[PDB]
Amino acid sequence: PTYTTHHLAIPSGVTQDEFDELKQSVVEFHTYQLSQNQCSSLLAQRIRAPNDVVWSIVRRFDQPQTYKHFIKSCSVSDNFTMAVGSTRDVNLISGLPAATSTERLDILDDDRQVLGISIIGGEHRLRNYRSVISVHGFNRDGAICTVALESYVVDVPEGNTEEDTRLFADTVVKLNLQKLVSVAESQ
Amino acid sequence: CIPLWGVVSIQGNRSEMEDAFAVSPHFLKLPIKMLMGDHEMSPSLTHLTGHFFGVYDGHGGHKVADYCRDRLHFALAEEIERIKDELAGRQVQWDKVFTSCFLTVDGEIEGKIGRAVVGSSDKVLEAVASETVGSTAVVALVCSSHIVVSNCGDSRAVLFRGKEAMPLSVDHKPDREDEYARIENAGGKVIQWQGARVFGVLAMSRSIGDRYLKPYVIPEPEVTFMPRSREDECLILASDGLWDVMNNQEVCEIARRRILMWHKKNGAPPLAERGKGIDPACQAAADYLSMLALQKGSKDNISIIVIDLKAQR
Ligand SMILES: CC1=CC(=O)CC(C)(C)[C@@]1(O)/C=C/C(C)=C\C(=O)O
Ligand SMILES: [Cl-]
Ligand SMILES: [Cl-]
Ligand SMILES: [Cl-]
Ligand SMILES: [Cl-]
Ligand SMILES: [Cl-]
Ligand SMILES: [Cl-]
Ligand SMILES: [Mn+2]
Ligand SMILES: [Mn+2]
Ligand SMILES: [Mn+2]
Ligand SMILES: [Mn+2]
Repeated sequence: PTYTTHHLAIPSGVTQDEFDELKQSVVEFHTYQLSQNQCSSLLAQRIRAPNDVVWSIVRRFDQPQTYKHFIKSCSVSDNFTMAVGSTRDVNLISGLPAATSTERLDILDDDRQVLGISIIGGEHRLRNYRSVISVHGFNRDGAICTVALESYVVDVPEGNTEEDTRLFADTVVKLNLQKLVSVAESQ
Repeated sequence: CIPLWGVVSIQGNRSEMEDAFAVSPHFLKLPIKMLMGDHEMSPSLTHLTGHFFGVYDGHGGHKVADYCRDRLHFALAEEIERIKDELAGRQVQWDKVFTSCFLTVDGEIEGKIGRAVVGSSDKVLEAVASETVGSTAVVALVCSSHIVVSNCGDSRAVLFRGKEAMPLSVDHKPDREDEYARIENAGGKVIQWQGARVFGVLAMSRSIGDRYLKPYVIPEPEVTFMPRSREDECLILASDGLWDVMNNQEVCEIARRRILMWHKKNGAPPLAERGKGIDPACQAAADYLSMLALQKGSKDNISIIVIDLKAQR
């Protein structure tokens, strides 16, 4: 049984002194069991906003459009209590190698500010995608900033390679983290 | 030069309409010093009227394409106003004009160029649509002298001259050898993810908008300055909702045969009323081309401008 090893490499965008603290949550949250012909990656984004308002955005499992790209519309299932086990039907915008996606909210921990979702259907080539977003505050001489960490694991589709899948999956996650920056620093 | 055109722009099996087009007859007064050079033959000929056609295949949303429809031709008119202040070469001169015009528009979409106000004050500075929204553009200027095509993306303009279809633009696809090299010489990557795609996302190498993929996806267009010929039959502008299911040669011939067929059954229409509005025979061919695209199975937005280049038939 193999496992991701993202604790071994300081991800782009974080200081050594921040990773000393972040290296702990990486092994706690952002570590997956690796099945054959799969792949994974870990991304991080410094946000100049308090880790409570960052989390306040990130947790809105029913408004992913607010802090994510490529969403045309998202609908839940009427009776929605934002509880683990919930689902949401997404429609993507045009011009993508994707058109819909069904997502299920697996982790929702307000005590540790960690958000986990597994994609369970839809029309796209990222089968068995699971992602974790954990928010981490910091303080440096009264300057309250946030480091967000997102990882994922996904099956590698037929025809493509691990680095294609990382390069495509990474590209979207960076973009989405880059927007979350702009939205949080705006509040 | 009496402009003869027809248009059909349909949503088809798409849930959203993101194609847009614009026809503007008699729009510009191109100075003759920008087309040919005086020889031994008309002192009264000092300017020459140009008609504008553009098709815009948006992706990710409609607001960039709609903007191109509403703004691109005024952008171009302004750039030709700046060259009327003076202060071969014509090919490069048109190259610059359209390069500037598309760059001006791209910047306004992105929110990096102020957009003019109607109260004559500070030019509004704001992005026109989101970061992920974009749009092709293929644009034609037709005057009695020349045809000038300016292209940015995978919409296409095909000229039917004699019996040979002649594309007036090359599709800006990410797997095109020169574009693949250009996107890597910029630091970008192209991968095969349900088609050649920049970073696995956008299936085109050039566009208007698409801020989030600057400076990989650029708005620099290929421009063709083509002298007209008595054997020119028609000029077609379309989005790829047609070209994906229909060969250039075939499209062009069907257009001609449909125009001819119309004139055979009804003859010509009153010369007084020719010019203002769509030409029935051009309309009938666009109508025929679009219904073929659907029944061949195109599941995309489809937009076609058919332009008859024969003085008479
Ligand atoms: C934009 C898009 C394109 C695809 O091809 C896959 C999928 C449809 C799942 C996706 O919504 C990707 C979502 C990703 C990578 C991450 C997330 O949401 O945390
Ligand atoms: Cl659709
Ligand atoms: Cl839009
Ligand atoms: Cl110039
Ligand atoms: Cl390729
Ligand atoms: Cl026919
Ligand atoms: Cl007929
Ligand atoms: Mn489109
Ligand atoms: Mn651009
Ligand atoms: Mn296509
Ligand atoms: Mn299209």
